[PDB]
Amino acid sequence: MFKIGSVLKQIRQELNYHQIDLYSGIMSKSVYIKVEADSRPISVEELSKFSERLGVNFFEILNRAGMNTKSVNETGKEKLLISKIFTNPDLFDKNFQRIEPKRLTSLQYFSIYLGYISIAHHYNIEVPTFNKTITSDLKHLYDKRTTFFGIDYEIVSNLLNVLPYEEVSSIIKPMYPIVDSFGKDYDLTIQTVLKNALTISIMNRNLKEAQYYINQFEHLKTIKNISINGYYDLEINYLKQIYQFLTDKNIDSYLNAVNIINIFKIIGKEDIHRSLVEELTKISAK
Amino acid sequence: MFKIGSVLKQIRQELNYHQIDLYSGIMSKSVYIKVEADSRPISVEELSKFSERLGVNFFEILNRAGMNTKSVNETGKEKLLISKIFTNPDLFDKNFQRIEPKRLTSLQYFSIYLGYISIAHHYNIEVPTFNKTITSDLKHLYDKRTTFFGIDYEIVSNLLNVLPYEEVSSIIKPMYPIVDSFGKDYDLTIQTVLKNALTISIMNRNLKEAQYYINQFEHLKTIKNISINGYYDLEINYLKQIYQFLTDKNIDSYLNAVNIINIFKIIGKEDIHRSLVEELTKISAKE
Amino acid sequence: MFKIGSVLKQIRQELNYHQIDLYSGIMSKSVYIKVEADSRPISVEELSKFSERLGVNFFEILNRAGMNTKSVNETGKEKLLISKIFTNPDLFDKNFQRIEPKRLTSLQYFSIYLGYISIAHHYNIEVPTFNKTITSDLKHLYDKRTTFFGIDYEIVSNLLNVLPYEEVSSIIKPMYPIVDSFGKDYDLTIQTVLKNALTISIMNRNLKEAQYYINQFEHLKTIKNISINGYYDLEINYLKQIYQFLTDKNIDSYLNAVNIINIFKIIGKEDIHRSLVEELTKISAKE
Amino acid sequence: MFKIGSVLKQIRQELNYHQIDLYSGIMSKSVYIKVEADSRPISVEELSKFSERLGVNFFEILNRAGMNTKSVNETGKEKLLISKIFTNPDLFDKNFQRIEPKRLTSLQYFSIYLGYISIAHHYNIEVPTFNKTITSDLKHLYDKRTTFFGIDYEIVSNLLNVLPYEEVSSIIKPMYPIVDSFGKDYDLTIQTVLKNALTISIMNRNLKEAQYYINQFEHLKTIKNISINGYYDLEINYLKQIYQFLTDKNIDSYLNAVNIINIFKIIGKEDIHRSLVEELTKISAK
Amino acid sequence: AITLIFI
Repeated sequence: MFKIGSVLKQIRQELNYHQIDLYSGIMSKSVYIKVEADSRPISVEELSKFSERLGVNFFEILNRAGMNTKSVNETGKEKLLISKIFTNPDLFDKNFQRIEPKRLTSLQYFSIYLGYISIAHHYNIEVPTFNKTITSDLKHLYDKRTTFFGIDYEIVSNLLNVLPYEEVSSIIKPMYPIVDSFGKDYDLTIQTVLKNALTISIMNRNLKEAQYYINQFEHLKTIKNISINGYYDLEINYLKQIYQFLTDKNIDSYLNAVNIINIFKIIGKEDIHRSLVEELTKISAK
Repeated sequence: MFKIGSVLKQIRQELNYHQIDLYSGIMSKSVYIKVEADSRPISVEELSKFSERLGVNFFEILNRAGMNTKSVNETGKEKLLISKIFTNPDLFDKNFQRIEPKRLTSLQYFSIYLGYISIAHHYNIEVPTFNKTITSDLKHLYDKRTTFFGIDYEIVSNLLNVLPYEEVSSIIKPMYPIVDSFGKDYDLTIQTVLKNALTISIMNRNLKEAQYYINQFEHLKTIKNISINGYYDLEINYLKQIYQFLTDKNIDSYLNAVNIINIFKIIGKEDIHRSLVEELTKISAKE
Repeated sequence: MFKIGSVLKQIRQELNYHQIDLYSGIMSKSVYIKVEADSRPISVEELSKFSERLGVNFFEILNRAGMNTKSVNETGKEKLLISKIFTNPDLFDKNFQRIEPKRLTSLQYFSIYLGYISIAHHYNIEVPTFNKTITSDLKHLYDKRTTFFGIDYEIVSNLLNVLPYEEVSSIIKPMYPIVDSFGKDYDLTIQTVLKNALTISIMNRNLKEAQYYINQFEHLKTIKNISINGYYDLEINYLKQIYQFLTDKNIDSYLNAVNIINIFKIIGKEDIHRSLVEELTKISAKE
Repeated sequence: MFKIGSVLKQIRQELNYHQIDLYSGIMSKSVYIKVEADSRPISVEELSKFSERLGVNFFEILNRAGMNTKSVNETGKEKLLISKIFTNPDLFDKNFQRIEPKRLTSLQYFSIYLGYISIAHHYNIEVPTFNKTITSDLKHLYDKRTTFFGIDYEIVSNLLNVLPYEEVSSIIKPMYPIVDSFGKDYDLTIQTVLKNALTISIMNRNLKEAQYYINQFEHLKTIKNISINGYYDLEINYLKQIYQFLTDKNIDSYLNAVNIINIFKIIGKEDIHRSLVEELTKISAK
Repeated sequence: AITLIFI
């Protein structure tokens, strides 16, 4: 699949190392030659070692080999495809009939499925199938779950997007608090759920929930090797501000919240800016 | 080394999948059993496939297996050790004598080396060896380089920390502009260099350089799959603000810059806050 | 949870009693109606009284309500599950990873844990975790104990099954002699420990211990309301016989022991029969 | 009545658990304190839960509280009293006049009644009342029955003891086969009836009946969670042996039967031993 | 034997 061997040779050569420097103590010269020739599958352990030898990041090497873009597999394509269909509705139908059937194939597929459902709901397309099953689908998917992976938090984020909060909450509660970090991607999705959930809580005035998510997020900051997302930190902090304004009625809070909203405009995050503005306008009403 | 097999079995079971679901079409039942038993080294390609099967992120699985903490190898330990020695100077000596000798062993080691040098410079410890060699070291390390990896940007960030800008600039210029993203870690170090380099440019008033780094950073935002660091975006944007104040003299800029500095205090990034404050205080005078 | 109310109504009706006969002097007609409607939790004391009224055994009523099968709670399921995994090894792993972590949750869980450990040992599955902890586990579980319940004797029976006698003996000694009976289930487990312990003592020729367990068992027979288990009485008596043959060398003993072994085959307890036969074969040698 | 609370506290403390461990999620600290103080009646459901918490058997706890001995109620005393009167005939009269009148009060009382009748029959005491009523009593008690409880099998066992088999058989037949187990006590009485009924069948040479009871007993062994009584298994198996000797005339059977009888003597069940011996002596004649 | 049971 991926040309890891050639990336190795590439880096090996840029840094002026000899084959010997890489295989010495790990494999025969002949074999390593196969590895660089990409004619021999390399083991995660071996790659790990060559990585230390080269002095270049292991993950970086994988990325350079082709683990980046989602095109690495079907599921990846399907996902890229979504955003395409988002802007080209007409596409929907065609695909949705291939996806929908397999929505319970893997957590990855279910997420994609919810992706389509998100498009329809935006353009008001008919999705009778969805309404007649999610409750069953979620039951099947999470009834006997005990440990959650990134994809689960990803699912819940999309879930919160095409269903009433009340229908999703039950599924969230057992997914927090987080106790460990399992990589940037993992850290990212766990934060997204909080950000979306808190946003919904504020919009619907459920201050007890809002309170909860704020704490959950704050707790994340206490975790070893956790990568908090700056933009999320800003947005969630603006929500915290509004929360405090809705409770303590503190004028200062309203001011801070407004400052944050401003900052987004200042650093150029226009999309986020418009969102929070329409979000604040709304909050001073419905 | 890493118990990837057991992580696979763990996830496989949490999701209620049968061995057959994982090995079917990839390997014999017997062999896969060895894999989960962690008695058979698994190939990157195989792991990639089981990953798709399980529906769980490949990188996430590796992390769960133990690729996280740097303890995965020597170089990792050495790096963790640094921060330790930072707060416990007395440690220095002992280690520095083991490290220093191998500073040119790998890009990773050189970075660690520069780590020690950073500690000494902070506590004013003697490092005659350093001053008598970096110029030679850097020449050897980058004279005939053409492509750069994360570790290189990491090195340059630390380099900018223990040497005069003039001595480092020559090495930076050819490392930009960035054209591709090679992971979160890569994106991160390339931004750090800009942040530190821009900060130094502003402090020393080299507005032409400052200008340059600002553009480099802005260009990053145009790259597919690049993960810009929010906190860096804020800090760099505050520097851009100061830059504009130093040139256009625009009052509004000074105001914005101050707003950003305030925001860090608001969201709790106290360390960063104090930094920018002392950094602004200073800027209204000299560095 | 359990439909005790309906069982009450069921029995009440089979015996042709009117609601009045049950609630009279215990609760309002309305309330009792809730009770039979299973819409009001009934108190142990109340149930005890209705029991006397109906003339039907209290425990029998509870059983009829659903207190029988272990499915009444988690721990129950886990236990049933064991025997399943015993015959379907492949299952093991999956579960063992959920159980093992909580083995010290309650005496009930520890027993189940030892259940798994028993399966592995039978099919030679790896259990590094076990060998690296039982000593600690037992220390934690019994170091400061003073009174024992059935589950404790159950634990010790399984303990004797997956550990060397020497490691278990220290825990047994303070659990005897028994002075009281606390139900069929309790009587049963206290006997099982003796049976297993005596068997091990004979196999390993520790006649002093063998002697001890025989007395312990004999003492049980002197206890008020104790329910000695016939099959156990036979098996333990055969062990006593062997014991006497190993000491007094008395030919008559060997003969009796053989008669008992025969009886098991006669009444159909085939499993037990095969066990004692292979056990006697062995005894005329070593193991 | 029963100090269940204190047993809870006792076990709770032996195992070093804090009140919190028991009431948490079930009741207020204050309330639970009342429970352990035995000043608040505890519900079967609550007790069941505390039981799981403590890790100690529910039934065992009840027993430790005082559900053991029959002294828990009137009926219990009356029953204990019997064995007393058995050895002290003179007692009879006094009691029998209090019992006899209420023999149809509850299944429990009828059993006790039959208890007295058993004593009289042993010491040849006058019981005109009995002979003039059992037929009516049994008719009233079982004419429209459809489901049977332990106490019913207990009654039939005693019934078979003070009446001709022919008068009891009609009542037995509809009480078998057993399909479920309802506890040790239940399992026990259902086996006792078979044991007694088979014994009577053999003594009276009714081999068709004997055959029937043997099958009924064998069927019990096929029932989930049934607790077969070893001593009963031995005795019933000796009867099966005799049965086969009476039919097939097989010498081997007679031998086995004798081996079983021997075993009882060996393991010390002297009473049973003497019984079977006199029972075998008899069988080789009447 | 013909047992008498009282429970």
